[PDB]
Amino acid sequence: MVEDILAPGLRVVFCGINPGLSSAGTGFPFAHPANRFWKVIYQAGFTDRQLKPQEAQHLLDYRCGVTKLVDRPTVQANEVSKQELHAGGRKLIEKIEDYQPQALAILGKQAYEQGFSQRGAQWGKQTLTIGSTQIWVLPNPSGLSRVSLEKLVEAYRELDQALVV
Repeated sequence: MVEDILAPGLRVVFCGINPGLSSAGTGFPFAHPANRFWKVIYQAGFTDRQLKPQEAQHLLDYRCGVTKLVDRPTVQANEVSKQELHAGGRKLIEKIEDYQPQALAILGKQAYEQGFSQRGAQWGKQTLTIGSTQIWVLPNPSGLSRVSLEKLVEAYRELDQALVV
Protein backbone atom coordinates (compact mmCIF):
# COMPACT_ATOMS: atom_id res chain seq x y z
CA MET A 1 0.00 0.00 0.00
CA VAL A 2 1.40 3.43 -1.00
CA GLU A 3 0.32 6.14 1.42
CA ASP A 4 -0.36 9.76 0.41
CA ILE A 5 2.26 12.32 1.43
CA LEU A 6 0.21 15.48 2.22
CA ALA A 7 0.23 18.42 4.66
CA PRO A 8 -0.90 22.04 4.69
CA GLY A 9 1.08 24.87 3.10
CA LEU A 10 2.37 22.89 0.12
CA ARG A 11 3.66 24.45 -3.11
CA VAL A 12 2.75 21.41 -5.23
CA VAL A 13 0.89 18.11 -4.86
CA PHE A 14 2.05 15.74 -7.61
CA CYS A 15 -0.57 13.22 -8.67
CA GLY A 16 0.15 10.14 -10.72
CA ILE A 17 -2.29 7.73 -12.31
CA ASN A 18 -1.85 4.74 -9.95
CA PRO A 19 0.99 2.68 -8.36
CA GLY A 20 3.25 0.46 -10.48
CA LEU A 21 4.27 -2.87 -8.88
CA SER A 22 7.53 -1.56 -7.39
CA SER A 23 5.62 1.23 -5.62
CA ALA A 24 2.87 -1.05 -4.30
CA GLY A 25 5.63 -3.41 -3.15
CA THR A 26 7.90 -0.97 -1.36
CA GLY A 27 5.16 1.41 -0.19
CA PHE A 28 6.91 4.46 -1.71
CA PRO A 29 5.67 6.47 -4.74
CA PHE A 30 7.61 6.40 -8.04
CA ALA A 31 9.71 3.49 -6.70
CA HIS A 32 10.65 1.76 -9.97
CA PRO A 33 14.36 2.44 -10.67
CA ALA A 34 13.55 3.63 -14.20
CA ASN A 35 10.96 6.24 -13.19
CA ARG A 36 12.43 9.72 -13.78
CA PHE A 37 10.29 11.51 -11.14
CA TRP A 38 13.01 11.96 -8.47
CA LYS A 39 15.66 13.14 -10.93
CA VAL A 40 13.21 15.45 -12.70
CA ILE A 41 11.88 17.28 -9.62
CA TYR A 42 15.47 17.78 -8.51
CA GLN A 43 16.70 19.31 -11.83
CA ALA A 44 13.51 21.35 -12.12
CA GLY A 45 14.06 23.06 -8.72
CA PHE A 46 11.52 21.47 -6.36
CA THR A 47 14.17 19.70 -4.23
CA ASP A 48 17.81 20.68 -3.73
CA ARG A 49 19.14 17.09 -3.94
CA GLN A 50 17.93 14.00 -5.75
CA LEU A 51 15.76 12.02 -3.30
CA LYS A 52 15.60 8.23 -3.37
CA PRO A 53 12.14 6.61 -3.24
CA GLN A 54 12.57 5.62 0.44
CA GLU A 55 13.06 9.29 1.29
CA ALA A 56 9.66 10.18 -0.22
CA GLN A 57 8.28 11.51 3.13
CA HIS A 58 11.10 14.13 3.01
CA LEU A 59 9.34 15.77 0.05
CA LEU A 60 7.37 17.59 2.81
CA ASP A 61 10.61 19.35 3.77
CA TYR A 62 10.51 20.94 0.31
CA ARG A 63 6.80 21.70 0.71
CA CYS A 64 5.70 19.16 -1.94
CA GLY A 65 3.27 16.26 -1.65
CA VAL A 66 2.23 13.14 -3.56
CA THR A 67 -1.05 11.32 -4.16
CA LYS A 68 -2.60 9.27 -7.02
CA LEU A 69 -5.82 9.18 -8.97
CA VAL A 70 -6.44 5.39 -8.66
CA ASP A 71 -5.38 3.10 -5.81
CA ARG A 72 -5.21 -0.22 -7.74
CA PRO A 73 -1.60 -1.24 -8.61
CA THR A 74 -0.83 -2.44 -12.16
CA VAL A 75 2.32 -3.21 -14.21
CA GLN A 76 1.50 -0.39 -16.66
CA ALA A 77 -0.69 2.71 -16.06
CA ASN A 78 -2.61 2.06 -19.30
CA GLU A 79 -4.17 -0.94 -17.54
CA VAL A 80 -6.31 1.47 -15.51
CA SER A 81 -9.78 2.03 -16.97
CA LYS A 82 -11.28 5.39 -17.87
CA GLN A 83 -14.10 4.67 -15.41
CA GLU A 84 -11.56 4.21 -12.62
CA LEU A 85 -9.92 7.49 -13.56
CA HIS A 86 -13.27 9.22 -13.20
CA ALA A 87 -14.21 7.92 -9.74
CA GLY A 88 -10.75 9.00 -8.64
CA GLY A 89 -11.42 12.57 -9.74
CA ARG A 90 -14.05 13.25 -7.07
CA LYS A 91 -11.88 12.03 -4.17
CA LEU A 92 -8.92 14.02 -5.59
CA ILE A 93 -10.97 17.22 -5.65
CA GLU A 94 -11.96 16.66 -2.00
CA LYS A 95 -8.27 16.12 -1.02
CA ILE A 96 -7.08 19.30 -2.75
CA GLU A 97 -9.97 21.27 -1.19
CA ASP A 98 -8.75 19.93 2.17
CA TYR A 99 -4.97 20.47 1.88
CA GLN A 100 -5.11 23.55 -0.37
CA PRO A 101 -1.65 23.43 -2.03
CA GLN A 102 -0.66 26.25 -4.39
CA ALA A 103 -0.88 23.81 -7.28
CA LEU A 104 -1.93 20.29 -8.32
CA ALA A 105 0.23 18.68 -11.00
CA ILE A 106 -1.50 15.81 -12.83
CA LEU A 107 1.13 13.58 -14.44
CA GLY A 108 -0.45 12.57 -17.75
CA LYS A 109 -2.93 14.16 -20.14
CA GLN A 110 -5.23 11.13 -20.21
CA ALA A 111 -5.30 11.02 -16.40
CA TYR A 112 -6.39 14.68 -16.32
CA GLU A 113 -8.99 14.29 -19.06
CA GLN A 114 -10.67 11.28 -17.55
CA GLY A 115 -10.43 12.32 -13.92
CA PHE A 116 -11.76 15.80 -14.54
CA SER A 117 -14.13 15.09 -17.46
CA GLN A 118 -12.19 17.37 -19.80
CA ARG A 119 -11.33 16.82 -23.48
CA GLY A 120 -8.64 18.15 -25.81
CA ALA A 121 -6.47 19.45 -22.99
CA GLN A 122 -3.17 21.23 -23.65
CA TRP A 123 0.00 20.55 -21.62
CA GLY A 124 0.92 23.02 -18.93
CA LYS A 125 -1.22 25.32 -16.88
CA GLN A 126 -5.01 24.90 -17.21
CA THR A 127 -7.67 27.56 -16.68
CA LEU A 128 -9.52 25.12 -14.37
CA THR A 129 -8.71 25.35 -10.64
CA ILE A 130 -9.83 23.65 -7.41
CA GLY A 131 -10.53 26.72 -5.31
CA SER A 132 -7.30 28.74 -5.23
CA THR A 133 -5.27 25.67 -6.30
CA GLN A 134 -3.91 25.92 -9.87
CA ILE A 135 -4.06 22.84 -12.09
CA TRP A 136 -1.09 21.84 -14.29
CA VAL A 137 -0.83 18.91 -16.71
CA LEU A 138 2.70 17.47 -16.85
CA PRO A 139 4.12 14.52 -18.81
CA ASN A 140 4.37 11.21 -16.94
CA PRO A 141 7.94 10.47 -15.78
CA SER A 142 7.82 6.65 -15.85
CA GLY A 143 10.65 5.03 -17.84
CA LEU A 144 7.91 3.69 -20.07
CA SER A 145 6.86 7.17 -21.27
CA ARG A 146 8.43 8.24 -24.58
CA VAL A 147 9.27 11.74 -23.28
CA SER A 148 12.99 12.52 -22.93
CA LEU A 149 14.44 13.58 -19.55
CA GLU A 150 15.12 16.98 -21.14
CA LYS A 151 11.47 17.65 -22.05
CA LEU A 152 10.37 16.38 -18.63
CA VAL A 153 12.73 18.80 -16.84
CA GLU A 154 11.59 21.70 -19.04
CA ALA A 155 7.91 21.05 -18.35
CA TYR A 156 8.33 20.63 -14.58
CA ARG A 157 10.66 23.63 -14.31
CA GLU A 158 7.96 25.80 -15.88
CA LEU A 159 5.77 25.00 -12.85
CA ASP A 160 8.56 25.48 -10.29
CA GLN A 161 9.27 28.93 -11.76
CA ALA A 162 5.57 29.87 -11.91
CA LEU A 163 5.20 29.44 -8.14
CA VAL A 164 7.43 32.23 -6.78
CA VAL A 165 9.61 32.06 -3.62
